[PDB]
Amino acid sequence: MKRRPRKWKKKGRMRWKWIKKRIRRLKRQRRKERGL
Amino acid sequence: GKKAPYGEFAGRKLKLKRKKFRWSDIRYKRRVLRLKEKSDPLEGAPQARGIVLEKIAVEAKQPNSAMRKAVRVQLIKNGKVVTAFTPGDGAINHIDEHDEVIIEGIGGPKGGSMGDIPGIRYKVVKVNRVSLKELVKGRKEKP
Amino acid sequence: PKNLIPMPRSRFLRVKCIDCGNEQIVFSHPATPVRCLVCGATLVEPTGGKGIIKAKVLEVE
Amino acid sequence: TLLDPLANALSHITNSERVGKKEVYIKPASKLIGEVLRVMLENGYIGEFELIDDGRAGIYRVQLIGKINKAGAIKPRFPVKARDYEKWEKRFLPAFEFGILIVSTSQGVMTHKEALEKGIGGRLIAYVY
Amino acid sequence: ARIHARKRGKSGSKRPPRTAPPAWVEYTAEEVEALVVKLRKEGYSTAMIGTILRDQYGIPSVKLITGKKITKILEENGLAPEIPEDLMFLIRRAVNLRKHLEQHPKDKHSRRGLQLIESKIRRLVKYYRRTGKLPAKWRYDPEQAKLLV
RNA sequence: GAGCCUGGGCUCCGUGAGGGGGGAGAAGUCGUAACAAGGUAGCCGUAGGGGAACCUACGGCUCGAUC
RNA sequence: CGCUAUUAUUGGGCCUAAAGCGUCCGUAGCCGGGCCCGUAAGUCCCUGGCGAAAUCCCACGGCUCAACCGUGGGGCUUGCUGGGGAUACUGCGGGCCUUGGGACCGGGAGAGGCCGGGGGUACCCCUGGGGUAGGGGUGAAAUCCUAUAAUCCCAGGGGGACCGCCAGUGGCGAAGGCGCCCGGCUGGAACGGGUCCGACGGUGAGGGACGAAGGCCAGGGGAGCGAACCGGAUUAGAUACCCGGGUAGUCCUGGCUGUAAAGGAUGCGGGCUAGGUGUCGGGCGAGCUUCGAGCUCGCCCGGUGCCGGAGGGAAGCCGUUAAGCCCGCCGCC
Ligand SMILES: [Zn+2]
Repeated sequence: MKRRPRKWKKKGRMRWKWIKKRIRRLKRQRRKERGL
Repeated sequence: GKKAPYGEFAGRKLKLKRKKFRWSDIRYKRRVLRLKEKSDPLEGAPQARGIVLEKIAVEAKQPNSAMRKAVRVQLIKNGKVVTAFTPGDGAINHIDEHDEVIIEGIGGPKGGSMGDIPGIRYKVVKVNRVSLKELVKGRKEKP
Repeated sequence: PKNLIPMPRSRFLRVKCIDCGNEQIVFSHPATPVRCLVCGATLVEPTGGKGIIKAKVLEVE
Repeated sequence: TLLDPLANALSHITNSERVGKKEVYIKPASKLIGEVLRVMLENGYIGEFELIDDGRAGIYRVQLIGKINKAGAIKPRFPVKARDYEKWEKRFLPAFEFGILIVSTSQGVMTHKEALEKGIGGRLIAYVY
Repeated sequence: ARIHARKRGKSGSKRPPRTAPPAWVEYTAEEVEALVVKLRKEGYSTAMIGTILRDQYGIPSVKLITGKKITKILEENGLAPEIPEDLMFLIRRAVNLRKHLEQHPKDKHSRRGLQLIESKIRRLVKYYRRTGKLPAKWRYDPEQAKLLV
């Protein structure tokens, strides 16, 4: 992906790596549901 | 380093550079692609007319405490339903359902929500062809 | 005045062959082996830098 | 790489003046550079420039006297008529007669005052003050 | 040497500003050329000819004792090289390198040197086309170039 | 050569069982991941696992404290 | 519209605030060293024919002044075109040069890469000899190994990965990254150079080649470590930290994936603006010598570090290895 380093800073946020893990799981669910 | 292109025959690359980095400012994009005129329920107008359906109250944001009086309004151009704030002390009692009412912008940053009631972009101006300022001061009556 | 015009640090030499007594002009920073043009002995042997003179130096031009 | 020796010369002059030097050596010489130095001498910004000869090109040796604030080359070399000089004056100089625009005409390199007196235009190459 | 590696090296020659041959040279313009041709027929190149004349025979700046250069001296006679020397040397280097890369496939650090040599080659080809020392459509092919060395 | 019918292409709009995540909103449940060596230093990338913040492994960075 | 130098030709910014491609080679295009001769396309001057009127600026005059109207003089009409003249700059054409770049010779440096062979300890398993009850492991313990003789000591055999100290603040490489020894093939840089060619150059949209770890495909191998998994503890709980075991994987061959704090968080080339002190390579000159490819001191060139004055910056800090003043190109906000 494009990554903005601003997001790595941990004030007010959960850790970016785990957010990246969450984003891919949602993408796989959406993509499977359509049937590709 | 030094700014490019600065040559004497580099006339069109400069134009391209400008035309490319001028799509990053929303003021040009939203005017050339006509997005406001597309998502606007007023069809690009300063005022509009509608009919009242429901009288309601909204909470003021923090750290303020108050109820702001509003009404739902179904427009006559397009049939879209919006929300409008009733200004003045007691302006909600001079209103009723099925009354026709004229709607202006409320006044705010970027033609938007003003002060401590977000979610409301519009304001009532006239009730059945009479003005709220007069109805609230006590100088005219609602027919 | 200042060091504006670069001048070469290498000089040409006039030397005399210790075998046959021939006299000959050579370079002092050779990249090839230098030999006598009569008997064929070695006069200067090359190095990375200044060559090592195996003869007698008569003059420095 | 090396594109314009005139700009290099003029910037070297500005820096050496700003720091307080007496003499200045300009390695890649030309004829434009000589003509520009000639104009600057006539107007009184330098002293006693001479050409030295090595086998590559010329070198120029210049003396400074403390009468320079700024100096530089104008890029791109704009064409200019005998009717639009005040614009570039206001753009490159701080007062109405303060410094010299150096112009290249079909009659030689000159100052814009001379060019205007003769009634001609040309191309802009440098400014000094 | 800056073209690829980008280093600011300075290990060249420092010639003096001379306008006429010195007065301690022994040989003369008519023997200088004979020596040039002798060395050529022995089999050396232009640079080695110059180097030898400078070291052994004491002859600086052949173009001072003669108003013409070595390659002109050779093209006047029948000893001019058809493909110029730089191009030839580079092509030889590339041919040997390909020979060895066909047997060491996974070196992978000398292939880059090969690419750089070919880039040099193409630069020089584009130069020589404009000036006329090669036909206007000469190309470089490794299989055809095997047959030039 | 209109109109009518038929098929195709491009394009705009409305709607639909069910499901997906986003943003706001007085006060709720479970934990306590980050800021101090934040109590296992933190964070990048890849992969696997877990109610959830998160945890581990390989390679890196210091934007890491003590001697 | 302006405010807004928040779209920046005039006139912005990219170490830390938004922002340099992971790094290289190159097509179009843009930018391009010095002298001489020519042409006169761009450019400059003078003049002829056109660019309706209203609208815009100025003065005078008529409606009371004005707004308005009229006479005249100028501009606007982003320009087109017919001729004459000039040649500094640019372009085109033809000769010359050596300063930038490239080629070549010489003696040296270096974990640059590939191939083949020979080794060093350590670890694990097995077999034999000796010996008797605990060993390991922790904050404390227990799961586990052990009387079918363990841990421990000795003699032998086998196997797979790695190359310690020396080792550096060090070196080579475009970057990723590269440390046993000998031999072969191969790439590039610096120094020295009255050697050769003679501007052959810079950057590079689109395109291409390389590219840690992990992951995938196909085939082999498999000591130690060890995601997942299973057990013991700790805890209010513990899907974890701690302990004992363990699969893929880590290794070789041949291919795909093309990513990272891929970071100097600092794009590449060129000229200029005080120096000091270390270290690496090469060269020169003096002194020592055990005569050593050796030691010390000084100078020139190139690499790599630490301080620092003017100067710069919001500051931290940078400071001739600029985050300073100039000439350029591409990417980005
Ligand atoms: Zn002899």
